[PDB]
Amino acid sequence: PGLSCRFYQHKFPEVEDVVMVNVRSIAEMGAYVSLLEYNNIEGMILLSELSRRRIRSINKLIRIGRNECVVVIRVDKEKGYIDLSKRRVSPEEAIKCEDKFTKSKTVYSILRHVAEVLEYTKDEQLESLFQRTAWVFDDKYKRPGYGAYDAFKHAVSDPSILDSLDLNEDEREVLINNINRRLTPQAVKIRADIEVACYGYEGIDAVKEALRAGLNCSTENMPIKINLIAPPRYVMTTTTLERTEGLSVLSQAMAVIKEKIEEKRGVFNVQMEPKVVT
Amino acid sequence: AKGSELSERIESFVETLKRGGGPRSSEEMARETLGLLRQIITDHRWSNAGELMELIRREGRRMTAAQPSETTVGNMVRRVLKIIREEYGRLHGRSDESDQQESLHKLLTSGGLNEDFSFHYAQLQSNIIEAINELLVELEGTMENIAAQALEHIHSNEVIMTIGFSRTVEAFLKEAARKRKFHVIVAECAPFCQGHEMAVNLSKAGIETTVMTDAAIFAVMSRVNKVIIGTKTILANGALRAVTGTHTLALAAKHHSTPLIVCAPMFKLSPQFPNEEDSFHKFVAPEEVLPFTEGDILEKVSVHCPVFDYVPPELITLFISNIGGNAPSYIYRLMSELYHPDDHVL
Amino acid sequence: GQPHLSRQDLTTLDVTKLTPLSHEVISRQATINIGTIGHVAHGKSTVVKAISGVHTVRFKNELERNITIKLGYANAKIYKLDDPSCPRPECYRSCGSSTPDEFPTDIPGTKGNFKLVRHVSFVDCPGHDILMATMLNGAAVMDAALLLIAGNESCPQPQTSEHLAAIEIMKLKHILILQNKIDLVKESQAKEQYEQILAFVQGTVAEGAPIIPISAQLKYNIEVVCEYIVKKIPVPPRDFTSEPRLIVIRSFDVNKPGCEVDDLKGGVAGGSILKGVLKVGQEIEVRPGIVSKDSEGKLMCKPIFSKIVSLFAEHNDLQYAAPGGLIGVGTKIDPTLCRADRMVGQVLGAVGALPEIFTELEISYFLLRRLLGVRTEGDKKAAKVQKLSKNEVLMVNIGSLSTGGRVSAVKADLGKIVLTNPVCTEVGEKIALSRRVEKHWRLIGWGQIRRGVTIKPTVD
Amino acid sequence: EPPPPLQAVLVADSFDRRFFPISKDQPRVLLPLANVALIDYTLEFLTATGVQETFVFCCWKAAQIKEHLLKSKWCRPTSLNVVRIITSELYRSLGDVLRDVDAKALVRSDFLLVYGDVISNINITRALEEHRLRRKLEKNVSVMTMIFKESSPSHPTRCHEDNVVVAVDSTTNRVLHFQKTQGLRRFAFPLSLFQGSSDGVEVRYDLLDCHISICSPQVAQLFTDNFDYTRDDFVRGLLVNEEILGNQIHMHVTAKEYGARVSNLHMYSAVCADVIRRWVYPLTPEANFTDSTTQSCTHSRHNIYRGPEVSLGHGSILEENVL
Repeated sequence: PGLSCRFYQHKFPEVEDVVMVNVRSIAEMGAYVSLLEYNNIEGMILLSELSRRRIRSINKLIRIGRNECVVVIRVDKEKGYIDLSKRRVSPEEAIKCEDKFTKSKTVYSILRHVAEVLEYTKDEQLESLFQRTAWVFDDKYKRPGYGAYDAFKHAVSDPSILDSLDLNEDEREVLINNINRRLTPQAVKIRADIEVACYGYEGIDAVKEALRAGLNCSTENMPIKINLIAPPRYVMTTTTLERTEGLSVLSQAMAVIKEKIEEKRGVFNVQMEPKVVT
Repeated sequence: AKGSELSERIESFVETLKRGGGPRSSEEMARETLGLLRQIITDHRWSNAGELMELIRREGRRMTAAQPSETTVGNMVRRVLKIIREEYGRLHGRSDESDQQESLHKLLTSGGLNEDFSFHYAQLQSNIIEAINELLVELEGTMENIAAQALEHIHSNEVIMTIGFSRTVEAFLKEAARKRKFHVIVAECAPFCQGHEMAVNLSKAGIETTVMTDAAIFAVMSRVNKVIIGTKTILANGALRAVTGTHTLALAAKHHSTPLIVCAPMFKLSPQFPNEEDSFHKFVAPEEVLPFTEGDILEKVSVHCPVFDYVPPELITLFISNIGGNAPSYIYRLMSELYHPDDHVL
Repeated sequence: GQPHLSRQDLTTLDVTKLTPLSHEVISRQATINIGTIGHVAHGKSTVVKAISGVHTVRFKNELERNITIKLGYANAKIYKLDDPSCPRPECYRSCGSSTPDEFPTDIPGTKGNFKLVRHVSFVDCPGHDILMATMLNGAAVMDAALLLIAGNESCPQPQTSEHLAAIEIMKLKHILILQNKIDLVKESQAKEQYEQILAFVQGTVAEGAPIIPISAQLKYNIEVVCEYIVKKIPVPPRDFTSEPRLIVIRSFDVNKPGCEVDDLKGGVAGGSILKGVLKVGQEIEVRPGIVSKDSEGKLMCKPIFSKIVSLFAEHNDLQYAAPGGLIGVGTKIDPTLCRADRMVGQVLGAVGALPEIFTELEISYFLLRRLLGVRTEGDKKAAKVQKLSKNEVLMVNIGSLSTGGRVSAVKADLGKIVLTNPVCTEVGEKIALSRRVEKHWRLIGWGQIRRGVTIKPTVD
Repeated sequence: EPPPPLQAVLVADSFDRRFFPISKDQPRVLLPLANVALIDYTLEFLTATGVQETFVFCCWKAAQIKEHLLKSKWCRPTSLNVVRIITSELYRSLGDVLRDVDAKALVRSDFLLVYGDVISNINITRALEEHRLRRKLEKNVSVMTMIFKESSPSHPTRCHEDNVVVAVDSTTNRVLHFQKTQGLRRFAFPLSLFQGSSDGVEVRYDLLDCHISICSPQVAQLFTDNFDYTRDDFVRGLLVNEEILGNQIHMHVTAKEYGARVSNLHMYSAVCADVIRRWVYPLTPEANFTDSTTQSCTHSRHNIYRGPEVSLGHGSILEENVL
């Protein structure tokens, strides 16, 4: 149901700590927002701390319902006042905050789905689950947010991390299932279209030899497949969970094919460069 | 990488401006121009603010000459130029700004200005990019800000007349219709009968709407309480470059003393006065007015199809923008705090 | 390479011993050509279908080019029953080319296994391109004929005179007449039709020819046709000793879309063999090969050198190919050059044993003046053949080698023809001419290649 | 399987003497219409319609055409339309050009066939989509889609030389009969048109020939097969020989867009008058679509375009439609 929990261990942020907020209301002193990473606690983006230049209306830069990256400038745990500034947030800090929030939200979604599977009904159960799994990694790596996501990524390919936890059998099984379902990297297909033709005496033999020479430049974990589209146009297709080295390997496979075919007095051309096909 | 992509994107933008433009709105035009100028600032190599301003002006001249009737591109170029000037003056030790930039009696009496953009500051680029990002953020909400003032200008059972299809006016009316009941009369704005679409959308929102040709504007104006229109450009004296037939509507409203409200955002304000330049109207092919199937009759008949109409400021009652309501007599001030006089002619 | 047929061995092969009646060659491929000079809607295709069964064609293109010009071939094996008890012509039987050399009798002819006798190929064209295909070059296009007259109509039909004129111009001495569609014909009607036929062919080449009445649809008296093929048709003389030559008629790209690299094949070129024997693994040259233009637009030709990967005759696989049918040479040429019949009009032969490549010809033409065997109904000028004019596109048909040509100059009877594409030929060869009268190409004369502009084949 | 980038075959030679003796010293495609060469108009139309590769075939005065093209806007590296110039002295007709196209295997999919004297602002995307859909539904049946413009028979842009009458199956926009009405007073239509379609056999005389075609490579294949073939010969032969080969020709009619061919001086005058009066917008004299510094002008009232450094004498009157 309405189960919610803080993304991190500490209940309140600190000064000079970029956080993600959601604008909820407009007031006189500033914009009343909710801190997304801290179970939607109230905060205020000050009107003075909104822009370096003079600003006439708060609605010029603030829209209700839009997420923002703001730096905390004042915390009062007693009164419950958190003051946020948008002027002091650098674009690089905004990108870092966005990435951290994305990772933390992924971890929170995984844990919330686990709790829903376990039919958890109270926020205390979710807090305990966060205590057992996520915050243990967070304070083991001394990196809030990043540590839990990195440890979860270390799973799937290595479930040996998820045995020191004090989870139950059902908890461990559901956590493993959810992490593998929502965190396993997918496979992207890289495709290129080339032209190979030999007008010499060798003919089809030269083209076949060059195609096989470029075909043997395939890593065991990454297959390379070459098929005829319609002569002299052929297609090279590969499927790899990770893309950059696949593009590179198709690139110098094309290079070696071109070298071999031009060695045998052939003609080579590239119709379409390697590209990730959906 | 940098140049090979930036020049290609500039060429694509210029070519799109020259031939067509697609379904792109004014907000999209401004956003794309701002992105282009931001990438020009980031990628191109400029030592001081003077070189950057010269390069921006050089690109803006081409972008404007691509399609003179699209004034949003020039408005955004001049806004970026003013932003560069403001940032440089802030880093050059001039304390308050946006007042000494404009010629003023008080400034003239108590001194003056001696501009010099030769100095180099390493933090200029970051400040300029931050200002451009703020401008884009403001663009993302200008339409909502305009629409939020709907209930302050419409009363119960009011008859509102509009011409053409304006997305800003459509959002304004739809926001007003949530809490109020009123009757809208839309002129079709021939030959491009966009008003028809404007009447369909307003009909989908439950607003009692009526369609009529541009010939019935004066006949129906006697029973119209308010006129709400969009615009393509707001000139430096408060005049309008609106769709064709808007001058007739404004005259009809002035005859009956019906208020005329222009719902236009801030980026549509252009510092160009309507002196002349012979580049005001945009004459599309006469196929829209007289079909090609007319025959030999077309070899001795001069057919003209202007798209835009010039509305003098005397016929305009109020301007509703993202910053609120203003009279046409205050537009000059909105010029001075948005554009620099030295940047009027790119 | 296929079972139940006579073994072919290159090592145990001699060109001099080869004859058109050789059992090894006949067992796999046809050796003689019998063109069927008939007409559509009269059983021209039905007769061939009944004689040779139904073909499937090993390789076919998705688009058929020059369907009204293509010289179609149909192979048929004719066998004789060795048992003297079985009466003729029931001992003679026609069947397909995929049958084994011997099969047991399927009739109560008191035992006796059938034995292969001959293998024939039917040169059938949808029109009359046969006429100028074989009318002066001669070569080995065919050595027999099958003149077909239907029975429902009365001889001579307006579609018969052109057939007889064709039979005369081809200089064919061996013609067999098959009266088709006589099943729904009374005996008196058939007798009077035969009388009209003999009156029409009186004083012509078809004087001493059989008038055999057959029914193609019901397969009646086909054995008589086989018997007269065996006996009346003599064995043609063929030259198996010279260097092989093949005129390319078809061309296929056999690689299906989405095939593996190891499954790629070369270009299969179908064609007709004139003189010689082709062997698997033999080096071959195709001329003019790749024809291209310079930057300024100057023609240049690079002959294509390759090796014979395999040989096909309809559904049979061969080791050596001899004249007398449509042979498909599968080679090592890239499929790009041999896709969608793009190599038609080229000569494939032994290396260094090919004629010269010509771009223009200077021919001594004798122009015909009325279309051969045409009834001039109403419009007297329709059948008249106008004189050659400048910038007129004809159809030069050197044997089975078809090529266009624009007449550039005519002095008295020496016409210069600028071919659309360079072709391989030799000075002094007999060529023919055609002109687009309406919806068709019709023969209008013939000539000799007095001179011609040749192009030097560049070799890298 | 996305189709390859759209290609165009531009024929820079008219292969006739319709502009004699003006063509003795200047190719037709280089004649200035409103101070802009005709080939520039055709290249601008091709680039605007979305053509990425253009093959310009020049035979007569090919050196001048190449020299003009190399300095043009479309031979710059920044152009999205790559112009490749093919020249040969053995070109005598459009049939030769298409036979060479087939021999070089230049085109793999549907391409645009236009002459170098076609002035148009037509967007071919709709017609191209219809052509591709027709070829997908019926495999290798429809081979060509001609572009026509609705017009009255009395319009000045309809000379008697190029006037055509088309019998069309209106249900599928399929051309059943195509005829030229030059020197005729009574148009004859064979009854064979009224064989299958018992409802729509519309006889249209209101179609102006834009001389723009969307052609599959089968067009080049058929031109190679029938070596005696201009485009009109191809159309007539295809319509007559529909029994032997099941090929078809369809048509697309545009009403809101302009398209014409400058094939004679009368058509030149008509097209120039239409261009000056903005009938081919946005190809207007002030738009400077050629991106040349010497061909820029300002558009005042009454369609009066004035260039830079133009001196007007006192008392001079420019009435209307003056560039």
